[PDB]
Amino acid sequence: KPLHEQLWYHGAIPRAEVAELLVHSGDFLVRESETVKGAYALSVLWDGLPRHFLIQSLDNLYRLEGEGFPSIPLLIDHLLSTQQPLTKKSGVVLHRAVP
Amino acid sequence: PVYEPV
Ligand code: NA
Repeated sequence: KPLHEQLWYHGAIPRAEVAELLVHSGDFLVRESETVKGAYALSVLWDGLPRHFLIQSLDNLYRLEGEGFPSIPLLIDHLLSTQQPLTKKSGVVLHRAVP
Repeated sequence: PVYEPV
C-alpha cells in the first residue's frame, strides 16, 4: 500500500508533534525529513531521548546498516517483527507503531 | 547532532 496509508507514517509533521506522539521507549513513526531533500526519517523514543534515523537506499534497497528491503514498509515490518536493533552501535529497537 | 550516522 502507499506509504501515506501505513499505520506508522505521519508525513511532514513538526518536531513539536513528533515529540508529543512518541511517549514511551520503543514508540516510533516515519516522517519526512525537513532538512534532507526528499528523505524519510525513522524517529524512535529510546531511553528518554528521541532518536532519528535517515532511511537510506542503495541499489533500490532501503536500509539503515545491513542489507535492505525493496520498500520502506518491508524494512519497518522486519524491524518490528524481529526486534533487532536498528544498528549495532545504537541498540535502538522498535516496539510500537504510533497511529 | 540530530540524525544517526549515515
Ligand atoms: Na541512517
